[PDB]
Amino acid sequence: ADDHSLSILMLHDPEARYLHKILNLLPPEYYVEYPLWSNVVFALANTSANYRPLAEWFSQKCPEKWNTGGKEKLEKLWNDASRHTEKKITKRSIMYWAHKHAPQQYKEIVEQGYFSILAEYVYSYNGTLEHYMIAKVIYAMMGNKFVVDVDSNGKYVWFEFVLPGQPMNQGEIWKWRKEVNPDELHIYISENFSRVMDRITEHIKYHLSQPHETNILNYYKKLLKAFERSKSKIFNDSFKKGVIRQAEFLFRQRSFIQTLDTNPYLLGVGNGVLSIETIPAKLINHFHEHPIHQYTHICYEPFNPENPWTKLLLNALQDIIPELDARLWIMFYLSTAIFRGLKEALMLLWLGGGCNGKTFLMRLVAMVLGDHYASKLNISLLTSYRETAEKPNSAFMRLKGRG
Amino acid sequence: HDTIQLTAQRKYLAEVQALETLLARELSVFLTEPGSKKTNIINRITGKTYALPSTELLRFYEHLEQCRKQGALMYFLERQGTYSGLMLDYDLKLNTNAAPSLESSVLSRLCHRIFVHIKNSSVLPEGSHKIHFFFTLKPEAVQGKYGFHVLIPGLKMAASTKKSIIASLQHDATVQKILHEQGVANPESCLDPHSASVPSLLYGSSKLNHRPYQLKTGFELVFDSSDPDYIPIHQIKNIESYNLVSELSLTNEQGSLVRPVYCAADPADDHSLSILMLHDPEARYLHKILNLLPPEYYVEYPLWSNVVFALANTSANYRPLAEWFSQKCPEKWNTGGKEKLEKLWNDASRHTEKKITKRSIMYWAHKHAPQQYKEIVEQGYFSILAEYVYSYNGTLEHYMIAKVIYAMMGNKFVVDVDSNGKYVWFEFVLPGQPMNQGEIWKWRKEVNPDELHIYISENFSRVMDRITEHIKYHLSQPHETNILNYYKKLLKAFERSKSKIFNDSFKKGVIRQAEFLFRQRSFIQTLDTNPYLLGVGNGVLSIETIPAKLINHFHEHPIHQYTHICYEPFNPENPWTKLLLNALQDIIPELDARLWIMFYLSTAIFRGLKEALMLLWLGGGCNGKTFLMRLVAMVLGDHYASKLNISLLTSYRETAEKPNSAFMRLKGRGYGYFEETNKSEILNTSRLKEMVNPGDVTARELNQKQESFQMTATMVAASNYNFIIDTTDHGTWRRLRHYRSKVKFCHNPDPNNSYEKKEDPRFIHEYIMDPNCQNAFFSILVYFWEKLQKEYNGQIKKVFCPTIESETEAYRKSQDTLHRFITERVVESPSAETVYNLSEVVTAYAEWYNANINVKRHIALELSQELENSVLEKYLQWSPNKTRILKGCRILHKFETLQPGCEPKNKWWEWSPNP
Amino acid sequence: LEHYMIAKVIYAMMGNKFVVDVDSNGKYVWFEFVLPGQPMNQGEIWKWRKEVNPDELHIYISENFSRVMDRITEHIKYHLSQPHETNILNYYKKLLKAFERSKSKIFNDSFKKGVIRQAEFLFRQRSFIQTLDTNPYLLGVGNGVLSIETIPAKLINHFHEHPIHQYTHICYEPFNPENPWTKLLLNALQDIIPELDARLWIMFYLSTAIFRGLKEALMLLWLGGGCNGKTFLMRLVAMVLGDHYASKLNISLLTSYRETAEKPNSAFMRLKGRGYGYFEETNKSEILNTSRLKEMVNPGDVTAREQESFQMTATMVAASNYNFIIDTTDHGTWRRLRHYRSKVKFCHNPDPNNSYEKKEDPRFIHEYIMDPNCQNAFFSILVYFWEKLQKEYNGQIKKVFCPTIESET
DNA sequence: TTTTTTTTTT
Ligand SMILES: Nc1ncnc2c1ncn2[C@@H]1O[C@H](COP(=O)(O)OP(=O)(O)NP(=O)(O)O)[C@@H](O)[C@H]1O
Ligand SMILES: Nc1ncnc2c1ncn2[C@@H]1O[C@H](COP(=O)(O)OP(=O)(O)NP(=O)(O)O)[C@@H](O)[C@H]1O
Ligand SMILES: Nc1ncnc2c1ncn2[C@@H]1O[C@H](COP(=O)(O)OP(=O)(O)NP(=O)(O)O)[C@@H](O)[C@H]1O
Ligand SMILES: [Mg+2]
Repeated sequence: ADDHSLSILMLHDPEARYLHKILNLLPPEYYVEYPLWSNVVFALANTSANYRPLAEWFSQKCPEKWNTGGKEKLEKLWNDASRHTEKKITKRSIMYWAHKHAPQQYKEIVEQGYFSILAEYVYSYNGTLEHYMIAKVIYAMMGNKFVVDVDSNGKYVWFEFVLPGQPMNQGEIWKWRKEVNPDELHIYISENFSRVMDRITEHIKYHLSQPHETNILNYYKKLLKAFERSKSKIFNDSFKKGVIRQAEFLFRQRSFIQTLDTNPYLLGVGNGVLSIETIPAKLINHFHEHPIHQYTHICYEPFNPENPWTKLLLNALQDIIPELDARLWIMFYLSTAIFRGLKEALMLLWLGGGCNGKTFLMRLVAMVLGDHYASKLNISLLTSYRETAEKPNSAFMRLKGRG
Repeated sequence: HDTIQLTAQRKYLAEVQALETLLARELSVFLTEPGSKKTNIINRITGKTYALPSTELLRFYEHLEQCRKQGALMYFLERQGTYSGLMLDYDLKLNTNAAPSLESSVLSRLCHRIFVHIKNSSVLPEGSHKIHFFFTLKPEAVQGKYGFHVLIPGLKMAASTKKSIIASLQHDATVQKILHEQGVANPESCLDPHSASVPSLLYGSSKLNHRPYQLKTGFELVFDSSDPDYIPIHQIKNIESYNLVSELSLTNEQGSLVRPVYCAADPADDHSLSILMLHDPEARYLHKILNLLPPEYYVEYPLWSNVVFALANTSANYRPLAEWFSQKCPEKWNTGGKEKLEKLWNDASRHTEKKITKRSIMYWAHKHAPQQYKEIVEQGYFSILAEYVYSYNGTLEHYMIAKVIYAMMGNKFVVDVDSNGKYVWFEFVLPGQPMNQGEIWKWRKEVNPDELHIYISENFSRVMDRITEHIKYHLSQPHETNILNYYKKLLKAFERSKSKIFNDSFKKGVIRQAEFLFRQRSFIQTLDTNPYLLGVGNGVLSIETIPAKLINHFHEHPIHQYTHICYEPFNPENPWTKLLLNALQDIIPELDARLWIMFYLSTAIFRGLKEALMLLWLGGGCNGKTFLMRLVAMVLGDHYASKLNISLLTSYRETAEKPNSAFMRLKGRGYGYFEETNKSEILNTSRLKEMVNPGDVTARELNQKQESFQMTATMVAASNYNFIIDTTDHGTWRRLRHYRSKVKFCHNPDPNNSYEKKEDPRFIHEYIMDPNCQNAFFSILVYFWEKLQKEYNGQIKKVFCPTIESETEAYRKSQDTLHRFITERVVESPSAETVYNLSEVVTAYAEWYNANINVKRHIALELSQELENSVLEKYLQWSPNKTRILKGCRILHKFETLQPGCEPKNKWWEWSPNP
Repeated sequence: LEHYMIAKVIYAMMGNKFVVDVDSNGKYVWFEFVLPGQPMNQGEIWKWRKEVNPDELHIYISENFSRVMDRITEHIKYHLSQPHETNILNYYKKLLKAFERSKSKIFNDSFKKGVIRQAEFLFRQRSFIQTLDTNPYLLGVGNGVLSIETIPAKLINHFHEHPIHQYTHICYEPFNPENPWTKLLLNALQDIIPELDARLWIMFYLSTAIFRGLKEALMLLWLGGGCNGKTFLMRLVAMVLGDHYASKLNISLLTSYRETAEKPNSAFMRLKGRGYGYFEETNKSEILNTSRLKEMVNPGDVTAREQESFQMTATMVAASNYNFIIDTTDHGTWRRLRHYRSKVKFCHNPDPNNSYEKKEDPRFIHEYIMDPNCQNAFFSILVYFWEKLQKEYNGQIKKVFCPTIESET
């Protein structure tokens, strides 16, 4: 049975079966090249601890590499997956890669999965659908696009990953935006989920047309009547509200809010997210699993001295600060505003007679960092005595999360 | 399993309901308590005992026969008194599975020999009489074992004669051979010796979880005084039409055909456990569960004591279960176990330190035997849902589902009312489930029990499916048309009510009703009260004993707060441990000062009362002040440690009403520190003595009312300037300690200065965020706490440290003028006693202050009260006139010249274990 | 069946165990009398507990009323099986069908909520809250209720109808002079006060802390001569009386000048309905204010709040190391003050040559004041002293003869 | 809703 452990996992975990169907769609480079294979192994390990048979089967797609140290490679990669706390990818990346490399096969496979789940639920309860059933199907449909977690107020808060094309505010692409009410989920329950019910109706009508025993035909007719009665409830406001309220328990992800925007080396920009972990800095215009919510409206571009605006800004900086060493130190100090982590205990005091460009540069830095990362501070916060004992102080609260 | 059959029959059989109504309403006039002599009929299904006269006995027989006519199952035993009919019970063991037919010829031969025995062993009434015989046979042979009964209602005998006949029959070779030739392989022991006096089963009744016997045929024996030799036996016919309940009753007096032959005449402890089982389903479930435990739990004293304590804590009346469990080993029980059980039960009624309940027993049973535990508990779930399904015709409601859910997961969720008056759910986080980092093996707070929401729709649906399968199976069984119609209606109603568990409002109602069942009084009150238990990232750490133990298994300690730091045993060879020890060596040069500081900071682990000391740090900057204190706060976490605002210690408090959440940040904190102060800072002495003392303080929290809590935090303060303490109170100064920095970290240190060191940014930028260094420092703190406990009995006041005491004395002397006077002029000279009055000493102080410090107009009473505020209380006795007099000291009054009268070698953390 | 019928039957079944009344906020509040053998907090037995939601009533609706429902069903089935005319049989069949339709509603959350909401009118008892804990001769304890209205004091361990809600966790026991904790406390108390007449006067004054009504209101100026370690006995009195009956007060209340016409004062809201109040640990040698004494020492309703007014019932003790300054000649103030100076200290490293310095023992403060046995022994001592005062001097502390107190005052 | 905030006090 050790050789059949993959099938043992298949019979017990529907998600493992769905992944196995999905993994066959990946092009050959994802098991031939070491980086892609390692990424797939890491994603499988992070998704579930018992998904090792799937990784072993996938690594056997190239037996020559598997025999030449692949087994030990798989073993130490599996160990590092528990060891490595930085390689945070899951089944979402695998699904995205499969969808990118084969849209039609991925679409038909996942639609077959949806239909199987809904058909099982319909048959089990004679077509009387309820909130939890549609909640389960909707979680199957979008388990990797919405995440809900309990905030500090004890209120469930919905988050959505923004993809290109969908309506959005400017600059919130490739990030987890916060939804007061899951609008897209409400639209999806009535628009897209209704077509699966059409497939169920087609299946029932096809079985009715099929010649069967009179008892079987009567049972199918009663099932069709019940399903038609229960079909229109997905357009009801109260029913959808109950469905989404029940779906909050399935979309729940523990410690999602705790890890949101905690990495100081990742900076959200207008055209994606900017990673300054290693030089040169890289812009992420593609799918990623970094939990980043806050952002600035500025679109990042590589530094170019020949840009007319760059020339104008450099000339202005030269005009404002004559001395070269002073100019370099000021630019170095202001550049640390990009990083949101612990840094040197320094403060800069700038004195001037007036009308000498002080507020221009200081405010330009805050304008380019945006409100989520930069803020003006009240002078009374620095030259006045502290409030007595305990009183609320929103001026001091502005200091949280800002660089 | 008989419970399901009993409930079903009481539902769909109207005759069973009529019989029960008779037994509870009309025959209720003849109730008898157990053990009464009047008892003649017993219903052991309910355990009740009865005494019915002849007419009421006939009525009862009629109603059972009507119930027997419909194939109902019951268990009624007639109490055979001193004089009743003879009974013979045989349990047959066979060579093969072939059933011995017990042919009427063989039965006739056996009856002939039995009559020979009874006639030769007892006297018979004169004349001619007829004796009726009947034979009930077992339905099947199991593993070659069989049985049959020979009941003789007509032969009214005494117990002694019946027992003698049974013994003779057992020892008779003729009857043994007769049985052997039919197929009985154990004729010598088939007949039960106690058959004379055991209660007789009324026909149609069957033993608990046993199938009823089948009546094969009846025989009648005719004997005459004038013809005592020939023994004719006639087979009884028309046996299907008689009221067999009456005709097979041994004690019956008014039988239709049975006529009495007036021939010769001559413990509650076991019932208590059955009574407890019947009156409490949980006791029955525990009795089923306790059998799964391995023999160690009743042989070894610790495990047996733990089981006894858990049973006693679960319920006060669960003693019979403990007594039965202890009887698993007769040798150990007989050799003093009774007295041990008495003492342990008394202690459980007394003690309150071993807090274990049925949760631990369930966990042990699941660990040792998972499949059997699962089967038993799932059978319990199905049984519990069965009564609710049957009694209300499938219309399930919120309260029914809440009861089943509590029975299913009662040992994992607890709900209690907080201060706000709102019900708050708690869950015990077992491994292998989604959970935040470090909250494993602890009670976590949930706004909404989403796990219960998932559980209702995912696991309870399986019990629903089992109920549906049971209903379908009963439908497929051949039954009366009325029974089939009733089951069809029940199935329709249940199917209508089956999908309610997926509805949002229904689940909300079920959980709202379940809050009443899961409620546990005083759970929040006892939460996190124990100071010797500290929650950690990989379990819970127990510092109750030396060495400390890490609990990675099931426990019932009510612990909620925790720190994310994972505990590991102290190891000096760990690179992070070496790095931290070298950093400590660098931060504090003096060995005794370093030891005292580490011992003081080790007390931050303990969240109880302590020696009421506060540490004051002095340093110019860049000397590790923030690093060490913040490292302690980081390793202790937010729940146990917090930075404090300095205004909370240097200002007049807000009105009690005014919440003051900053003050509420001191609740439950083992450590608190203020990292920032002003150049010119006067600490408020009233605040200081209010916060360092072991005692109660009160303040309000946001969305809560007035509340008082003990003050149990280790207080540390750091600044660039000396604090100002405007008092000479000896009680205030004994609470304070002061230390001044020596080593300074800088980018370019002077090699000629041992107090200048090269700084390393990593200490505060990286070596305070790596979890490895955090947990190494936590291990160091635990080791130092253990060292303090084992060397100074936990009293920080007895730690020898010349540097700290000298610097504190200097700090006090720099502000306390009268302390300067006493230290420099008032010498404790036993050779210069020179008893002084308090006014003389006050004059001396005035002269000294005017001449040496500053000219000032003094007040005698104030000065006297202030030298009552000093160390002079050691000598200030009472004069015969009750005036304060100084004794045993010499005063240097005015300008008087004064008159007479270790380095660590290799491991500084293991320095001097011998002092 | 509808909500009001089940509410009526539930009142008939449990009308003598639950009482509901409207509080000052306009909300109906349920109260339950706690009998032995039911889940409860430690010490709430034989008293009324405040219930935000009647959990026990909710359980009782679905757990015990179902038996009455079953009796009704049995009656209906018995009549149905009885030989009757076809019309009566049809009527009983219809009645049984309707009852079975209505039988399962008692397990519904909304139905039970409506039943309890309708029951709030039947269980209503006017002016029940206003009479709670008004009797000063009844004191709620951990093992029942203590009554001091008669000599000797009597403990109640059976059913009673006194409206008592508040209590102290101290369990009452008869004063046994040979008990180890009683002996230890008696020896320490003898050590604290050397003078016998002063000791008896102090204990008789302190025993009045149990009684929660009006009394002579004489302030005691206990000057802790020698820095005795005053916290022990004074905090022990408040510990045995508990927070519901004893209050900690700040010395700033007596030294600060009278407030402005609108400024809120934090002390009087925590002072109401108490039997004991204490001031401790002076170090600034604060000057006391005469209007602040008049604000409380004279019997009558106090007016400053945070406006609200009420009567004064707390037994007051002022503990000082360094003498207060009373800047008045008013005989009306001096006649209400009493002064005593101690002569003994218990501290670390005392001189063996004098009895007035004794070896300290930190375990006293660290465990013994937290030890329940010490607390209940001290409570028994207080009860005995109150009984002795009542039976000897009729409870008036004015007429207690004590030369030491008079001379030192 | 209901509380906290604000108001009010320092
Ligand atoms: N590089 C530059 N060349 C020319 N004009 C400039 C330049 N930078 C800023 N200015 C202008 O100089 C003026 C002063 O700028 P501003 O930053 O507002 O002054 P400031 O130094 O902060 N003075 P003040 O706040 O009044 O004490 C504005 O009109 C700017 O547009
Ligand atoms: N053991 C050490 N070895 C080397 N460098 C250290 C060590 N401990 C601390 N540091 C350095 O000390 C510097 C300042 O320490 P820090 O504790 O933040 O200053 P501080 O003494 O609190 N001064 P201040 O902030 O003014 O209160 C850090 O940036 C580290 O580089
Ligand atoms: N009767 C006694 N016998 C022996 N030791 C005692 C006695 N009474 C008190 N002590 C000890 O004397 C010390 C005084 O404790 P405490 O009552 O807190 O003093 P204090 O000066 O009133 N304190 P505080 O108001 O907090 O500054 C403690 O160590 C007590 O344990
Ligand atoms: Mg610092």
